[PDB]
Amino acid sequence: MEIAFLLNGETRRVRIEDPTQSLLEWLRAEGLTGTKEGCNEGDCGACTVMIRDAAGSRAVNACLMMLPQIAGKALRTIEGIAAPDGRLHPVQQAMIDHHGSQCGFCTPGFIVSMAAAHDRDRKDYDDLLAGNLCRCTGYAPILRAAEAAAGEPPADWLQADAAFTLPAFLPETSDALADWYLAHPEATLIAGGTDVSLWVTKALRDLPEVAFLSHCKDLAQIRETPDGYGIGAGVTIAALRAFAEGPHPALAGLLRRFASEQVRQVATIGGNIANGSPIGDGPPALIAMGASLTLRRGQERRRMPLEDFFLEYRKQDRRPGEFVESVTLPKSAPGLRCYKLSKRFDQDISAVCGCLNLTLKGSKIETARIAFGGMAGVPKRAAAFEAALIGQDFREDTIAAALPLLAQDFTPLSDMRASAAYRMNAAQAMALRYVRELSGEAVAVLEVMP
Amino acid sequence: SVGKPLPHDSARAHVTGQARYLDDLPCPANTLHLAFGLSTEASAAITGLDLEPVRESPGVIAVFTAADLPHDNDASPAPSPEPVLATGEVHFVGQPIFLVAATSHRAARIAARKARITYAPRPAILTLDQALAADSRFEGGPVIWARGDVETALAGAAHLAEGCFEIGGQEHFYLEGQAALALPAEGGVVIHCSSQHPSEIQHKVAHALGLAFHDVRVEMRRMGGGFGGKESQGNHLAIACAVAARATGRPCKMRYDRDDDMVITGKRHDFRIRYRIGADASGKLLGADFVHLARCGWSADLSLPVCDRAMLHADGSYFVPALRIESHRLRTNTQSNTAFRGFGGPQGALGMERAIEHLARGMGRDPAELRALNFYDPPEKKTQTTHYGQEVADCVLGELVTRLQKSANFTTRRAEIAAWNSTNRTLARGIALSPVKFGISFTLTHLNQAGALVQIYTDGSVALNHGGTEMGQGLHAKMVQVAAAVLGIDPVQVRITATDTSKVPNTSATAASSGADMNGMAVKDACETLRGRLAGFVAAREGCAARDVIFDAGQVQASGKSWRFAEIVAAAYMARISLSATGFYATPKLSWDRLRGQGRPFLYFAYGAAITEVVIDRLTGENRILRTDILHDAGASLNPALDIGQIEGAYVQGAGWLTTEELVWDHCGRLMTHAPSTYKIPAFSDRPRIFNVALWDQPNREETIFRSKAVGEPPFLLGISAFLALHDACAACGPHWPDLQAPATPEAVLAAVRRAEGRA
Ligand SMILES: Cc1cc2nc3c(=O)[nH]c(=O)nc-3n(C[C@H](O)[C@H](O)[C@H](O)COP(=O)(O)OP(=O)(O)OC[C@H]3O[C@@H](n4cnc5c(N)ncnc54)[C@H](O)[C@@H]3O)c2cc1C
Ligand SMILES: Nc1nc2c(c(=O)[nH]1)N[C@H]1C(S)=C(S)[C@@H](COP(=O)(O)O)O[C@H]1N2
Ligand SMILES: O=c1[nH]c(=O)c2nc[nH]c2[nH]1
Ligand code: MOM
Ligand code: FES
Ligand code: FES
Ligand SMILES: [Ca+2]
Repeated sequence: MEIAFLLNGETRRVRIEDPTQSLLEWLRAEGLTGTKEGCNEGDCGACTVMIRDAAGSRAVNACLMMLPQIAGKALRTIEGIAAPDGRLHPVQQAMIDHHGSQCGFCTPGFIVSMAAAHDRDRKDYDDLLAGNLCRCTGYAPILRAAEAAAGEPPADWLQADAAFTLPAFLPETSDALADWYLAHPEATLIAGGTDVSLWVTKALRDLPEVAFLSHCKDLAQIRETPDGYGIGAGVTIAALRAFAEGPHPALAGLLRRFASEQVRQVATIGGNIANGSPIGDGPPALIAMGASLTLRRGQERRRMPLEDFFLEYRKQDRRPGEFVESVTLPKSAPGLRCYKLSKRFDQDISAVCGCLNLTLKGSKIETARIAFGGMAGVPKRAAAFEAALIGQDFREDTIAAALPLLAQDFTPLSDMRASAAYRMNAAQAMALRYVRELSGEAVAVLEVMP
Repeated sequence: SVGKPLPHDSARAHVTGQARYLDDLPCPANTLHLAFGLSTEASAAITGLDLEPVRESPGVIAVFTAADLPHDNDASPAPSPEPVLATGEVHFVGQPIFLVAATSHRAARIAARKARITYAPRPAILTLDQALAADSRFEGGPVIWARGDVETALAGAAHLAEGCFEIGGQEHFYLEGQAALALPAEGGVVIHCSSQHPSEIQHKVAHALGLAFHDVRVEMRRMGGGFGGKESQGNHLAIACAVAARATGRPCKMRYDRDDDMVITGKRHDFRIRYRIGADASGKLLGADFVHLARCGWSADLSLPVCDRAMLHADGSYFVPALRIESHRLRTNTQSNTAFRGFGGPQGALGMERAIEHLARGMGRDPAELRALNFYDPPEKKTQTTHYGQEVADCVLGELVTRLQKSANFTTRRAEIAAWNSTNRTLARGIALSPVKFGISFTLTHLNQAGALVQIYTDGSVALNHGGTEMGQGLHAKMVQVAAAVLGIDPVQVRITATDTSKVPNTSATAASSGADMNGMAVKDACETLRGRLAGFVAAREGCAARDVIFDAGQVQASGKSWRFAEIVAAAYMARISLSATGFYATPKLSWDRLRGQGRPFLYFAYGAAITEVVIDRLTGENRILRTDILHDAGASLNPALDIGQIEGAYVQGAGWLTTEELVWDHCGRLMTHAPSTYKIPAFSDRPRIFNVALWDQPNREETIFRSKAVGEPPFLLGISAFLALHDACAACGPHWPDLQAPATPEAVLAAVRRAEGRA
């Protein structure tokens, strides 16, 4: 099988034979030595590369991405960031001017992230560069660099790549996929690859039967439905954050702290949900907002509520040949709030994910959707706490009284991320939070002004 | 060019991705790749080692065992053996047992995992108590130093704070992982590696191989970070490559994959510190009694000196008329802890800073004032000494802190915070000021030497080479600036060459923030030799005194005539004047007794202060630094840009150590925090939202290179400022002593808040 793509302004035809080779392995085997390896686990950004296509351009991790995924795309690496004639990008000159580097090892990845950001006139640096670890500089010098360079006009040589186009199954239609998965129920479905590629890099597994989903436009659509909003499985977390920014700010507030921008760009809801992981911050929020989920098995179209999908740790209501086709969200909350608790705010995982959503008939607590991640081998609603909260007054003590019930709802784990005591404690802490937030109180460190 | 804010020697190379690291260097297609097979017990004998499935994994060319080691099996930077390959038994989870050479790095890792090992497990020392309990310790007994008589002092103390608390470890997380490459070269070998100590690499690889030192060459251009992590942990890789090259006949590379890196390599010694501290009713300290329990891991490594430096730094910034330290360096079946920026310094320092915070709180005094009351006296009868008895004659701390306090708007802000807290019940702000006094020089004295070699070519260009290794600290540029400044020419004329044991020999590691100090002197020494030659030549040609020949701004001037530096050099070339010079430096005035705890181990101290402001979520423990204000003494800084850089970088790493950074083992000794997803260094938006750094600019009293001061490590201890501020936020949630532990994770902040509120 043979793909084609733009590589640093120049069309390159690779002839695929191992479909699972990271973009990282491949670039450095080519001698494109400037893309560095820092962890091979999505965390550090040292391998940050720039990809473009009809959607535009974004910085992603070369180590998570596997070759087939860049077919028909335009790809820029560090060695291609500067102009053909030799001129430095405003981003590169800035970084020198402002001493944005010291040992250098993380400098290619920032530059790529900074260029791609410059290319899309994005200025939200804290978020754009959260996936870029630097152990040397304290990041300050890098923030100046970014600001410094933002005055400058975008690189046209970079923009030029837009012109472009304009073994392992690669379907383009949902149908095409259904039929195939129907015959090969035992195959591995790669969406964004952000969970899957760690089985190859870290777990050292070989994936025999492989099908890629990121080249299948109809599966990755946000459509409006009579009953709300239909989000397709292939929609990226970045996109889903973008869409929620209007209708569902609270979800967009939570998705902000989902991995980095470089994972968000390629990681999907379908994947997050098909992974089926107790610490996955997608389900908690979506269950709290009472979204439905859709499955498909060729022509099949089962349609349960999300929470019911997750039966036990490592086990979901998923048939052979059946793939997460989409989820549907209601037209609106706004009684939803989401709480991610981690050791460090940006790119970390949740000890506890508290997602709460109550409706109030004037004063009496009417509806109780309280959902959690990280408290149990499955994401689940706080049943007995939910029960013990209906009919009641919406006030501190109301909930102050109900709290213990969670200890019946869950029996949390202890591990490096947090002690069970604390995981419990913080789970209850979120309820006292919810009331306080919902009554005009100062509640969030992140919103505090220096 | 000294004094100018000139950029890093490789700034452009970095920014373009053309700066090569070890895994980037070209090399022959026949190069093999190396992975270790690691122990899965913490304390076992090996009874069965079947490696057949390893030899048979695809691409695998050789499999190696301790029995297969030609000569030495020792990577320890210390006089006690530490095998590179397990010798009949294992001592922590992650210990290399065998070595695989295969035709690719994947293949190698893959096969490393295929061993059938049988163990006969044994009881394992994992907690510091089990260590005291079992007597699992290094040195045979604790190290004990006393100045005066604490017990007496404390007995009569108007005020006393007794306490105990934990300081956790720290993993380097240098962005460039450990790595090496060995090239068989008829009779001998050439090693390229990511190391801070090429000469030790040479030593080790030589012994591994049976070669005299003159057959082993170590070249090293730059590391993508080291922070002490590469002060010795590069040894196992280099030995592995060398031994495997000798056997296979072909070049051999080995880079640790990140997980391997955290499982294998040592980290920063975690401490339990127990303290008793006393003051009279004026607030002057009477005495301080410390006991240090340090986790050294399974082998000595550099634990002995690390712990020595904690003791040395137990005075914090303060004069103390009676002080005692009892230092237990306890052996455990875990990662052999090693150097990390600060080298025991920040641990001892924090122990004391916690004690003085306690005392202050306990007599309900403003902590800042109490510290300020106990700084060593300003420079100017007999000078105050340290507990080890070194005179402190450079202490500018009193004034620096004053200057920092006004420019940070300290008083006002504190009131602003109180008011804010009073109106809040979910969130809360704390603020702390903490000083720094860091002693400069290897406490192992004979390590305080540095060499340089300089060549001038006939086109007037200069090739510069020294023993220092570049790991991001901007050493090379400073070395360039010195040489440019001495020859009286533009930096651009001076090229830096890779560090190379065959160019400058017998070098110390680049550590103890001594690199620029001593290599700076070494470079200037060769440079002056070279200048002396040109002056003496010109003087004799132009009739006059050599001291009257001027080298400046790339021009030379003698007898009212002036030339370009080049024209002069071509002239001395033709006149047959050697345009090559070695240079060497040994730090003066150093003498001390390690055992008796008395002497002058340091040339001078590096000072500073920081004021961190933070906020905490009283429900969850979540938190942010909002503002930081640093004033730090770089001496007459050799490069103010590069210096601000080190300080900003050092602070963030220090603060990181006392906050989100946490090492965690399971009950079988397995490291659970062994990747970036589980071990959490400051992410971007962790930078202090307002970051103000300013250099105390005042020349050094002692004759260091252009009266500068090492800035390598000192600014790391400014991170205490953050931990102290965090505890200040807690102490505003209740009347109780919060007793915050380090690292101050959200969990640990929540716990300390709850104590202060006084609930379970
Ligand atoms: C650095 C880093 C940070 C991360 N941070 C977070 C985080 O903050 N929160 C969080 O929840 N997760 C996080 N993750 C992991 C997370 O699960 C993924 O990043 C993402 O949510 C999954 O998207 P994906 O398309 O890459 O899934 P993939 O990796 O493509 O898929 C994972 C599994 O789902 C299957 N699958 C995918 N799509 C479908 C489908 N449509 N139908 C049926 N099966 C399917 C795949 O075959 C595989 O079995 C992080 C990962 C990394 C590397
Ligand atoms: N960028 C960067 N700066 C760094 C380090 C590093 O690995 N990377 N290591 C430090 C350590 S551990 C020491 S000892 C020093 C000292 O280097 P010098 O002796 O050349 O000052 O600076 C520090 N600054
Ligand atoms: O022997 C040593 N003594 C020291 O003080 C030191 N600092 C870093 N590395 C060191 N080694
Ligand atoms: O002494 Mo610096 O190498 O930690
Ligand atoms: S290597 Fe760290 S993100 Fe790919
Ligand atoms: S400068 Fe060393 S990691 Fe960024
Ligand atoms: Ca290490």
